[PDB]
Amino acid sequence: MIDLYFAPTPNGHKITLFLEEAELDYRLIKVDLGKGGQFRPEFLRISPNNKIPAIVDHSPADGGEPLSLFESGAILLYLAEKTGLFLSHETRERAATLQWLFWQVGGLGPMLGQNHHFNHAAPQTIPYAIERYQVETQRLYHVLNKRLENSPWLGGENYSIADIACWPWVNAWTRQRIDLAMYPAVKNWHERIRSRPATGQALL
Amino acid sequence: MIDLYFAPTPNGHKITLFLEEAELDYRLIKVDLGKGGQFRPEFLRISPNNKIPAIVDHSPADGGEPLSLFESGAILLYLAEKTGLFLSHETRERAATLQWLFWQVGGLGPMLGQNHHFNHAAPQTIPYAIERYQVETQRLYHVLNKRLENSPWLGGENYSIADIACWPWVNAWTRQRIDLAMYPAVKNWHERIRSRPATGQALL
Ligand SMILES: N[C@@H](CCC(=O)N[C@@H](CSSC[C@H](NC(=O)CC[C@H](N)C(=O)O)C(=O)NCC(=O)O)C(=O)NCC(=O)O)C(=O)O
Ligand SMILES: N[C@@H](CCC(=O)N[C@@H](CSSC[C@H](NC(=O)CC[C@H](N)C(=O)O)C(=O)NCC(=O)O)C(=O)NCC(=O)O)C(=O)O
Repeated sequence: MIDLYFAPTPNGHKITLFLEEAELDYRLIKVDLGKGGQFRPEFLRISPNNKIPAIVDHSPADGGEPLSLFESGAILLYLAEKTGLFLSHETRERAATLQWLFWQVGGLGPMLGQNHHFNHAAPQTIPYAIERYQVETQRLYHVLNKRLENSPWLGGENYSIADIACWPWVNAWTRQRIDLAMYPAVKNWHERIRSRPATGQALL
Repeated sequence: MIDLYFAPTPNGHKITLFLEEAELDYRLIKVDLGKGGQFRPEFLRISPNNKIPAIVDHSPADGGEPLSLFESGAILLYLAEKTGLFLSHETRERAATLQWLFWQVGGLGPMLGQNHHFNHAAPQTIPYAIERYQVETQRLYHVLNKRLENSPWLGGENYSIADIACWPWVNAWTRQRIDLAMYPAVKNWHERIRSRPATGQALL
């Protein structure tokens, strides 16, 4: 049993995707981010960076006490290692997978997040910053599409944690002033993953 | 032999640190970022996201053709896996290490980078954005210090790729309008890693 500390967000949805895909037992423990749930001391012990997602794995493979982890990327990696699923053990495909996973974590998510912030959250309008993060979103979707033109999935021939990590951010394209049709390979990969049974399950 | 595609930056320095620490043969292939080196087509084949660092590993453990990787985090992980060094194989320490590695890649580096951008690069002064990234830098150094108060290294008792990934960003504190003395645990960890022989070697 995995407890997932969760708010309905792209980053939270990365973990429900994986959990449904891997067929792992879990429950959702809602964290209320508008009401400062993420600063509750006993959450900060689970997740010191004050963010969701975080998990508590009640059955760690060493059979010890529960294990807490934060950071969507490290949760996906830890769960891919634990299950043997959605991350290859072959050196080249594994490396390519990890590369795009770190790419999503360092680039896609931080930059689209700044985009969501300046366009849908900031008190006052900051044209330099809106332009700066809009151009970067486009570059990021161009990088994403470039790869998906050459490979069916980001790591090679198999669906992996790299695709799982990006999908919920692409799925918020409507909030990013992105026309998904400008990136046909992204558009197809997006619909392909939308129609996977586990994604369906996570979206209920 | 590892070729490292490199510019003198925090992100580039993560890889020289590791390489010196692991005692791996490598050469530096300078990429000129002010002159658009990162858009040269044969670099973009190595590193499609148009960034350094990237490596070409000429002796991959499978004995195949050279293997290219981009993203500092995936390079460190790939090299830690390949060498068996600076990332634990014990489940809990490994997970804690990876957590802080992803934390650096998703938070520390993107946010300090935005900080360096608005304070030392942007054409015009954007007070909302300068304030936004300055507060976030402080929060990030507070998270970093909080951890280093409770553990000697970010992953547990051993120096690891989590520390290697953060160190060059902390080492640019003078560019961030950060008083390192406000974060004593960070200050000590910083000097401790400055004085390691391999860091010394990488700084020549
Ligand atoms: N690197 C972490 C990021 C986790 C994260 O961003 N969590 C958010 C909710 S996801 S929803 C997306 C999230 N935005 C936000 O959290 C909005 C509030 C924020 N402080 C702001 O002003 O931008 C974002 O932009 N993320 C960028 C990224 O994924 O790298 C959170 O718990 N926030 C609590 C808080 O901020 O107090 C991961 O992958 O787990
Ligand atoms: N996530 C990647 C980031 C790699 C990266 O940022 N590389 C930089 C040089 S490191 S030096 C630090 C880097 N800044 C820059 O590259 C400055 C130029 C930039 N386009 C801007 O306007 O901010 C930065 O802020 N990084 C944030 C982070 O680490 O997440 C690069 O090659 N830039 C070429 C280009 O931009 O065309 C990784 O970990 O490898």
